[PDB]
Amino acid sequence: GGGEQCCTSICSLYQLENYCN
Amino acid sequence: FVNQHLCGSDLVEALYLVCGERGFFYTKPT
Repeated sequence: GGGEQCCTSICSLYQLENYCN
Repeated sequence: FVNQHLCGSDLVEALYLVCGERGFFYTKPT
């Protein structure tokens, strides 16, 4: 799809929390 | 959580469910 980060790899709700705020 | 693989729309769905009210931000999707 383009610049992905949690697709081919695997992050957690934390890395997802780094996108908020 | 358990195993999960988001790639764009599904990634924002996890960003809209993780932030909730704290806020939320993102550039361009897939």
